[PDB]
Amino acid sequence: INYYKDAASTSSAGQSLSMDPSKFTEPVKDLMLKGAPALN
Amino acid sequence: INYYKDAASTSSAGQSLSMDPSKFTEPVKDLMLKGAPALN
Amino acid sequence: CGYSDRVQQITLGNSTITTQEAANAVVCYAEWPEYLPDVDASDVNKTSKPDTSVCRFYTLDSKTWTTGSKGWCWKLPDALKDMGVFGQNMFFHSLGRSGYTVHVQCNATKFHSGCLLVVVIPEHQLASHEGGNVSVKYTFTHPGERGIDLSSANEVGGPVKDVIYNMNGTLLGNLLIFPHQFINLRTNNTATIVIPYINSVPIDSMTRHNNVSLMVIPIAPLTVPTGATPSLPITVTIAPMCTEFSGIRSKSIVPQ
Amino acid sequence: CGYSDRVQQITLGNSTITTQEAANAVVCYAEWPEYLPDVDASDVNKTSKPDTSVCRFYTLDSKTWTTGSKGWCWKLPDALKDMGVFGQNMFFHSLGRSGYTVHVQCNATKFHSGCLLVVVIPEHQLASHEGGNVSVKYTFTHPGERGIDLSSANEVGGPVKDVIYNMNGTLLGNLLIFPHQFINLRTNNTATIVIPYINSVPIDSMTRHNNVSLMVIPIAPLTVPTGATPSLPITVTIAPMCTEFSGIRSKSIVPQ
Amino acid sequence: TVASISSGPKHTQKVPILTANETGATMPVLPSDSIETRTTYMHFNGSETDVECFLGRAACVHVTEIQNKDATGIDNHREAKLFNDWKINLSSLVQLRKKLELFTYVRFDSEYTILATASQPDSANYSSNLVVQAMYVPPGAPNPKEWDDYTWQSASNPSVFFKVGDTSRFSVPYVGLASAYNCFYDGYSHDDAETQYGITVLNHMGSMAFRIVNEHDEHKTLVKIRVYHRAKHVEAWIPRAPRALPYTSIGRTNYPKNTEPVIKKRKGDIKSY
Amino acid sequence: EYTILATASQPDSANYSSNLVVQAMYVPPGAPNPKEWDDYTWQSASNPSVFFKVGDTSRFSVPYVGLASAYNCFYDGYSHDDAETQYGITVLNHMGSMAFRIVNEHDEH
Amino acid sequence: TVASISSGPKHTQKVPILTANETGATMPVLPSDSIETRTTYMHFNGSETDVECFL
Amino acid sequence: GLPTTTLPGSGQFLTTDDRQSPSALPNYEPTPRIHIPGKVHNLLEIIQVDTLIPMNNTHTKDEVNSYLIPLNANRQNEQVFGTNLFIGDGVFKTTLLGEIVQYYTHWSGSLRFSLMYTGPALSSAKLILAYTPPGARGPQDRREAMLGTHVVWDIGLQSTIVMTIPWTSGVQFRYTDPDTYTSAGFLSCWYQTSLILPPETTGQVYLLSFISACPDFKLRLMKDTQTISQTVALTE
Amino acid sequence: TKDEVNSYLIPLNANRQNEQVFGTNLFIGDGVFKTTLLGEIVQYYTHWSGSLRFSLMYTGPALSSAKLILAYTPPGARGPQDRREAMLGTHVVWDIGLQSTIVMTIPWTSGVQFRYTDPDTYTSAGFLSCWYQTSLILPPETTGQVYLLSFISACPDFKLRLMKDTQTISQTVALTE
RNA sequence: UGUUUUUA
RNA sequence: UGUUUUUA
Repeated sequence: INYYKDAASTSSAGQSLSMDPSKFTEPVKDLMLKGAPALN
Repeated sequence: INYYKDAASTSSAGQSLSMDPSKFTEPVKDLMLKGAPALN
Repeated sequence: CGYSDRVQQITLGNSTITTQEAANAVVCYAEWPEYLPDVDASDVNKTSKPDTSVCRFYTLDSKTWTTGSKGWCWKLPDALKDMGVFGQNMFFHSLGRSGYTVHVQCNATKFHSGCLLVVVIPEHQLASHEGGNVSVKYTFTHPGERGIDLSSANEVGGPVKDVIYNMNGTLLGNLLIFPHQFINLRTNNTATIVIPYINSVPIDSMTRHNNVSLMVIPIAPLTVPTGATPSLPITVTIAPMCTEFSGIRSKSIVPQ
Repeated sequence: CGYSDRVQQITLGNSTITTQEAANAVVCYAEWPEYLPDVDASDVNKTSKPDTSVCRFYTLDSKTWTTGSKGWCWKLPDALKDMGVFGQNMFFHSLGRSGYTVHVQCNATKFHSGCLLVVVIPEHQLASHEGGNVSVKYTFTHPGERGIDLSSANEVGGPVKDVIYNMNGTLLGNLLIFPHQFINLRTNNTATIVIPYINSVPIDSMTRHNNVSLMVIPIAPLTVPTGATPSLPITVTIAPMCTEFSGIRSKSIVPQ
Repeated sequence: TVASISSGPKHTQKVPILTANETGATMPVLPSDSIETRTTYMHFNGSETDVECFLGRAACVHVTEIQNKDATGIDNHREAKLFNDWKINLSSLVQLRKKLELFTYVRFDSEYTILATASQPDSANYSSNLVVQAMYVPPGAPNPKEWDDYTWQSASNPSVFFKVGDTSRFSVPYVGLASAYNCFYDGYSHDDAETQYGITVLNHMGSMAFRIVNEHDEHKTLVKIRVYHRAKHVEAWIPRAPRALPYTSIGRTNYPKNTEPVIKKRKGDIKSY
Repeated sequence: EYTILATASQPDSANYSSNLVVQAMYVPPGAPNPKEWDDYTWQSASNPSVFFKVGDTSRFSVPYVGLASAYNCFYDGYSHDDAETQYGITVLNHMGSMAFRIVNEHDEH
Repeated sequence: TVASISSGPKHTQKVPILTANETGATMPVLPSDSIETRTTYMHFNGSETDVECFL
Repeated sequence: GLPTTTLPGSGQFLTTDDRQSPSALPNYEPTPRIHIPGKVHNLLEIIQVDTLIPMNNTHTKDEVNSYLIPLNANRQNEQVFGTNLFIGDGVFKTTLLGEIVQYYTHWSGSLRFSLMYTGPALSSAKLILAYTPPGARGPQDRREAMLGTHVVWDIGLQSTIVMTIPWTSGVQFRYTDPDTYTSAGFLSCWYQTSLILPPETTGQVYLLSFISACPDFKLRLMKDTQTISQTVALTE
Repeated sequence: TKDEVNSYLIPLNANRQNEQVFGTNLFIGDGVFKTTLLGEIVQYYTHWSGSLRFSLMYTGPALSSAKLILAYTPPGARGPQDRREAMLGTHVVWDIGLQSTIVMTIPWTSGVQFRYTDPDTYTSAGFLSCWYQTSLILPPETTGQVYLLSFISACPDFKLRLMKDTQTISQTVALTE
């Protein structure tokens, strides 16, 4: 229950369960599979 | 939930979403359309 | 399908105004004047609606627009207090309510240059020139059909007359927030402003209180062609409409 | 149903031209400007269509119309070679193709007299004044926004400037076969001529070749009222439209 | 909500950019009329420009010094500052006044916040736990004459008691006689040559009297009371030209003689940037 | 979400701990920055303002006030194309200003 | 709730303005009885004159 | 425990706030209710009751004579009485209407003004009761008075006239305390014809004046009266 | 020197080619705009966004003729020093005739979604200028200066937020009646 | 019908 | 058709 009109008044959102480390770990054009030769 | 008997005790009403700038911007008897000659 | 929006006729009672160079009439706040309804009424007395005997065009004594004219101000219903049956009813009744069709007239040649601002200011509370807490006296705020000439000198107990400050400490350029029309001589020779009744009360005393104030202010100064008379007449014609009077009574005595 | 054909607005990009005394716009050969289609294309390179950054009104430095003015000539796209992004693209590309909206402006009072012929001549190949087989030099045929003043003196390697002979050995009266409009001061203050791309090739070099030439020629001489300045400004405003560039490359160096 | 529509080249006999301002109308001309536009959205409601937000936040309206000291051998408790009276007005602090005076008529329920803060400028051993009484004195009710007069009894008058350092907070409905308050009144009380112009009881919110109910200590404690007003359920009519020149008096449109120019003169000509 | 904690100290001779009220006034860019401790500015007719007792605390939320869609922790740029203009420093991060006064009049200490 | 009813000219043998206060009764005579009236509404409940509010 | 934040104005004592409170006598049974006649729910009930106006407000001390409006025989075109209509002041201050009105700041609605003739049955008189709406002075003659709201009163078998003062105001509410802007106007009475007394009767006859509220009457914004005062708290 | 009605009058001069009429920056909470209703309301707020509506009304004789070019210069470039420079930006060529008024909308040209109402360099709105497109031609028997009236209004896409106290009003002493 | 409301 | 949107 929110006691205020403003969205800024609300509490923190907790956790974004949506992770995707790929955008940082694998920012590659061509797909690279673990096990496959990185370059060929 | 209002904790008081009086209407004056209540919080502000927020926003009147109903605007009509026409009463100030176009307080003309005859209708004037954008594009049409203002006078003819 | 042809015709014109510059050619207008207003017929009220036995009076008719025509114009052939009109700019589109202004209806203050897009609200036409109306009789007070029973749901807003406070006074129980049945209102006298005087019809066409008062709801007619009264032409005000003409003003002279010179190169050095600062402007003119009229108070309503004050300006019409000496006008026919309207004035009588105004003085015989305790309470009055009226809308107005203001019609300002200034004709010139196609060689003339100049622009008038015709503006209607509700509750145009004037400022004293003496500053401090000095009051503007009744006589100066109620001039009648003469109105206030802003080019004139100050008077003891009189209002401030610097047109730049709208006689109230606001700037001239901002008067356009009020229902207004320009008489731009190249475009227009007549302004028209239909005023509804504007007040915090449903009906009010017409003698002690002026609901609206008509101001005619030269913005672009009059530039006459070479060899012309450096003057133009400005004629103000006002018609009461949806006029209501209540609480008939002995004629009220006012100052002067 | 009322309105006007004299009141026009042309909006191209961030530029807007208005006129209140327009004569009906001319569209050269009843053909509106269009992008080159694949069935007429020769060059295989995908054309750069620069959109609103170039397809906008560029106003040319005003000319002074006197009683003794013979006329003025501009070459396109030459005249716009120094105009914003259009000029840059013109010099950075091997090939260019563009239509134009020409807008010529000359305002006066109802007391003024005079008539301009505003005419667009495709492949306006100028004649040398030296006669024989003497060539007109690059610098004189590509003046830029300055254009060619026909009232000026001849120059070595320069064109002939007898307006009577259209600078080419044809008579002035016959220029009306070309897409043209008059600025007759009593009727009109603005000419407008929409030019499509006119060439024997689908796209061409914009630097070495001028597709069209704009000529503004006083026919009926300027007669000003008594006591007036014996001059009127003539302002030319040109907007490229359906502009295409191909074969981007190092910036081309031209004479001067 | 669309802010800007998509709009391309225009070659038209409809000239949205040409009008006659002589009509007194402001034509709703858009960028789409003057330029080539792309589609954009507002992402904006205009919540902060609503009059309830514009006029509806707290503002200092009155500040008053009152002293809790021995009342022995004092003939006027109002003038010795044992209690002070405030004729309620929102026209005394200019920042709020200008906001209200953007309009001719305003109808709002009030919400007052009174903050009393003490100071003992002279020798004092302790900070006294004073209780201020704020008493609402509507016109006609007996205005207090002594700091412990029978008036303070407030058998029918609204009254608030609160500790100094702490605050009071109470709502007041719209108390105006008319359907709205007058920020401006082009009239008089009656048809009289010398009667007051502009000033009218149409805006008589009432009065507020402040005392410290505590008896005296040996030390003088000065209590500066600050009244804060917040307008609620605001309705406003007839927008006006904004105030340009400074004020001189409450309820008057008066401005000073020899006042400075408010239009900000340029450095250079009309051509300068 | 701001929390302001005011704590008092009387390092010199004092008989009592004054019950001071601090005013914390939010001064966004353009608004008149206070010049005197009881200036007309503190009126805060439109400015957000908080009054709280010294020793106690204030707590108020503030929405994202940035002009852009996000604050810049880093800005590889300038205010304008000028040889001497400030690098990195930009109003993109101008949260505003906060002015603090004690609304109480003076004591002897 | 109606405050004042609409009422026009009266030429009647019923004289609401004439009574006998000797009876000890206060006759509920209205403006509509003495004058020509227009229709008005109360817009008022009388909440503040209740003894619970008064006392 | 539930996290809370105390608003400003916490611990304030406001004399108007209607809050719940702990009872100091739990499980106490209050005495049963019995029927008592004359139950008052609203002041607007009792304010509708006629009370005598001390219109003859001309005495050195308060007297019964103060309630008696003198009538004189063989007087033509002459004033009987005159008063302003500040109902929280003057002749009205001490009436029930005035007393209740003074407990409030604003008033609206119509007043009910009654005159009762107490002269001989064989006497005759016609009086004109005139209400003068505000904006005009109190009428100085009858011809002036009759231009306003008036009742011509024929004195006969019915002893009492009831002239309603119609709510004649621009602003919806008037101040109970004498204020110029919210002046209610003037009330006057004149000889329409004259007072004719029967033979063998002499001197003055009298009118009784009554004031009451009409059911359209309104009062709001409670306030302390100035009709009572004290310097010292009372003892038994 | 003092506030005058003349301050609202933009002078036009006859027989002037390729010359400036007026010039202003577009800090709407400052300069020429400070005292306008737009400026006054704008100064009650910290941030502004959206398009401005700029109007010119000609007040010269009906038998006079003029073409003016209204030019808006987006930020990043200086105020235009000539017409050829000005016309490269957003501009309206205005033919003065039966319709007395031109309405040039200043399109919202900004990278950041909101600009500061208080003069700030980063959130500069740019420059507005007017030039003689052709010239002012006056009829015979008319002399001297004619005038333009300039108007400013907001377009319906206009935005204001973060309320603040204005610096357009001040006091040293609390007022009395 | 010297008739009073309500609705187009 | 010198036509403006919407969808693949």
